[PDB]
Amino acid sequence: MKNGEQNGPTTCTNCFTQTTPVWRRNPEGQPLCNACGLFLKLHGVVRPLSLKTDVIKKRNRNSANS
DNA sequence: CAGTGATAGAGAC
DNA sequence: GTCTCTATCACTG
Ligand SMILES: [Zn+2]
Repeated sequence: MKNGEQNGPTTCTNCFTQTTPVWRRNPEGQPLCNACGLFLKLHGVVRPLSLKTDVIKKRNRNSANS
C-alpha cells in the first residue's frame, strides 16, 4: 500500500506543485495541479511558472446546506 | 464518492 | 481605480 508515497509523487509536471485541492489531467495523460490545468487550458500558452508558490491562499466557502 | 467546467472574488500597484 | 490569477461550487454516473 502507501504507494511509493504516491508512486510517482503526483507532482505537477508543469510546476512541480505537490500540494493541491484537486489534480487535473490533459488529453496526453500527464498529471497537473489545478492551477496549471485551469490556467494552461484556459490560456493555451506557456506561462511564467515563477507565479506558482508553495503556499495556497484559502478562499471562503459557500456554506451550502440549510 | 470523485472529477470537470464555469464563474466570481480578492489583492497589489 | 483597474487588472489578473486562482479557488471554490454545482452537477452527473
Ligand atoms: Zn501546476
